[PDB]
Amino acid sequence: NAMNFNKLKFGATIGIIGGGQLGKMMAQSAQKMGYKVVVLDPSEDCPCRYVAHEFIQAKYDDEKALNQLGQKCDVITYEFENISAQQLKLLCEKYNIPQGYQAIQLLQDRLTEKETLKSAGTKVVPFISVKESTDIDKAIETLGYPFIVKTRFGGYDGKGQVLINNEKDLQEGFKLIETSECVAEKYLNIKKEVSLTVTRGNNNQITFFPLQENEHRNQILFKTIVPARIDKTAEAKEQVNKIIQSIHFIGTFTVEFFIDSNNQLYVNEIAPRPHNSGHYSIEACDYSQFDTHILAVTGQSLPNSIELLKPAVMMNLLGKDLDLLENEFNEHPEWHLHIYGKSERKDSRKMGHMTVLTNDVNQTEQDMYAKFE
Amino acid sequence: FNKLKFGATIGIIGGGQLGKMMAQSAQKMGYKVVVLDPSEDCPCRYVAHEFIQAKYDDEKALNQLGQKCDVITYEFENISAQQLKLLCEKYNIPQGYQAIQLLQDRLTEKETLKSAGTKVVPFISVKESTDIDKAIETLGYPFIVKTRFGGVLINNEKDLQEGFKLIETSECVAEKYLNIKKEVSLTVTRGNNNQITFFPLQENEHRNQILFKTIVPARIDKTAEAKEQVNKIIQSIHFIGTFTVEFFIDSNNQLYVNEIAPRPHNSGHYSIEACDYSQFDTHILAVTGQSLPNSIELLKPAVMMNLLGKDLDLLENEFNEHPEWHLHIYGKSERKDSRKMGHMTVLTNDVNQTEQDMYAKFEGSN
Ligand SMILES: Nc1ncnc2c1ncn2[C@@H]1O[C@H](COP(=O)(O)OP(=O)(O)O)[C@@H](O)[C@H]1O
Ligand SMILES: Nc1ncnc2c1ncn2[C@@H]1O[C@H](COP(=O)(O)OP(=O)(O)O)[C@@H](O)[C@H]1O
Ligand SMILES: [Mg+2]
Ligand SMILES: [Mg+2]
Repeated sequence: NAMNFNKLKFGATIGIIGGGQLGKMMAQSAQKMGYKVVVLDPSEDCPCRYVAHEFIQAKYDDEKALNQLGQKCDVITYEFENISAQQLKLLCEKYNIPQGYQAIQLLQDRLTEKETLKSAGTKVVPFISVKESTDIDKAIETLGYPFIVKTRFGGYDGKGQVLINNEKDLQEGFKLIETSECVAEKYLNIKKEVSLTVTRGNNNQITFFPLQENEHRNQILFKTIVPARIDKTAEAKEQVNKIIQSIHFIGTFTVEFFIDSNNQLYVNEIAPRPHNSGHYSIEACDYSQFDTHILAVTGQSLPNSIELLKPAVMMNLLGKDLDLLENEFNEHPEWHLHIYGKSERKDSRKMGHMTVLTNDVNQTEQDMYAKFE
Repeated sequence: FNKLKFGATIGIIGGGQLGKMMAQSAQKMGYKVVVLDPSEDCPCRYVAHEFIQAKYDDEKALNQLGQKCDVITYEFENISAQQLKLLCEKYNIPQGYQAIQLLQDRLTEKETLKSAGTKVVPFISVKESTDIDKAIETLGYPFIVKTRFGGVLINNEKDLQEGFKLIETSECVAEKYLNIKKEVSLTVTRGNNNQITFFPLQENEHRNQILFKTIVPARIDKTAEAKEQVNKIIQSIHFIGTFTVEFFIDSNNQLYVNEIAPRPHNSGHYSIEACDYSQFDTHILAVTGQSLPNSIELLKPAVMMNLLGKDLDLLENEFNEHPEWHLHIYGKSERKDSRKMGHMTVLTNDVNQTEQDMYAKFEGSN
């Protein structure tokens, strides 16, 4: 893992593994700054396809295609934790990927993620591994009711989790563990969730975006408010500083946190990428999480601080939100609508987002509650 | 007037940096983009769903663009008035032809600006050799003689011959040479239903006739007067989308309309980082029939510098050290000393200090 790495000048080519909306927004920043973009994704309808100079259609495990990507690019970054750590290690060894493979390897798997966090001395939710039927006996013992079982590999947006309140829930849990190795952790009484988006670049440079406050609905990110209405910035940074001694990050990554009914901070999970809770920074900050991602990865200097120019309330737009709202869009320029361009609408698929700049966050928050039902 | 929803297709005539920045907003907002341009190296090419490579006069390519698109816009004055008129009548082109047509002819520009009641620089037509006489009577020294079509100072007697030489086969328009204290521009967007939204007044400095520096907020208080002029212009000339009016302020503080661009303009690029909406975001809204915001907010003051080829030659090796320059590099492959290759927008809480830093920084390139 190089502390110092290639400084790439405009005109160089950036490779992106993954063409979802995160890749798309990375590629829009990259093209604005004068970098060329090659993007790799299995789907020919991927949102990033028409903001790339070149599109390589292939699966994320496809070694020939990943090598072709490396042959075309001066730096390679990734948009989602999809890829196998083993494939990515091979690629880091042959091409320029300052992000390395450690972040991905370790954060792919919930157990390894939890272990690392505890071992870095961060405040983690008490946790235990459960791959078998009997290991749940240990979880009832070692954590107590309530507690929650999560798949350790597949999970995104609330999927692959079973909340276990009483023993009349164990039935639904066994049904998940019989199909996938899992982890269990205490179910907390959470009053707020926050996250801290960060960028790390050349020669140990680091920058922090404003702390963001996150409400979920059906375990999917629903609403992000910035600045977070609870003061946890300093404690959040302390945890990041611990995390950074144990896992190599370059470019943007995001740490999600829980705060107790008793105002206690725990690290929940880390995304080694730009993150849904950072999208607001496009309109609200003097740099977005994608701008700094490109700066970092191409080995440029990072700004020392990020300014929030105006506070903001960002709403995700799932397919069902479009069903409800799309006919109102045209009368609401203050929604700053982002529509990713995905061709197949589904009720829970993230189809876009909206960012409402506001001087009165609490009011705007009300406005949005009424709007989303 | 077609109100278009995300998933509709927007055609852009011209694929330079202006069309590129339109396409990026369009794609951000979920519109598809088709771009037409004669160069395969055009900067807009790889932010478009489709690319049509053709001259702006190629009637069949234009028809192909029309057939593929739900609305068409132009990024620049690249197409002829009569040809655009035909296109406007067959396809959905909200910007119309009226503004383009008027502007390809300095005398009718001048005369309809005068008809409209705006403060235009006093001018006269110089058709014949005998007319310069009529000019030196009404305007006097100094005045300047410009070609009526397409697109030559006269201080005294000695420049007279050089001017008689242009009037000789090439009909002209003559105008007072003012002593210019400041230049400013007002970028505006006009949408469906008479909605009109103003960007912060911009103060512009040119060097060698190319835009050099734009400062916002303009350091001369002419907002209200500039707005009054735009409101008058809007009565005689049809705009939809973003357009820009450039003004002169003379040494006695008199405001004059200089020229109009019926499209996003170089002096508005700072709005990408400095305002809540950019001039490209509001152009896409206007053109697709969406509501416009009622005001544009300046979130932080900005000094924007153009990056010509000679400025890249000077400065490119220090870009890495200055994230606070917010570099845009258009991606044109052939660098030329005077060609616009990019720009930089410096957000700042002290424009005067930043302006001095920029003068020092750009000094080695002129
Ligand atoms: N231990 C817990 N206690 C209380 N709520 C939790 C806990 N773990 C998860 N949740 C709720 O579920 C949401 C999603 O959990 P997470 O592990 O981040 O899943 P994913 O990776 O799929 O987003 C969290 O934002 C939180 O609101
Ligand atoms: N009356 C005038 N007094 C002084 N300069 C003038 C006058 N009229 C035109 N000019 C010159 O011509 C230029 C305006 O036309 P042009 O450069 O084509 O448009 P733009 O304002 O976009 O640069 C100015 O740079 C100015 O030097
Ligand atoms: Mg989560
Ligand atoms: Mg000028």
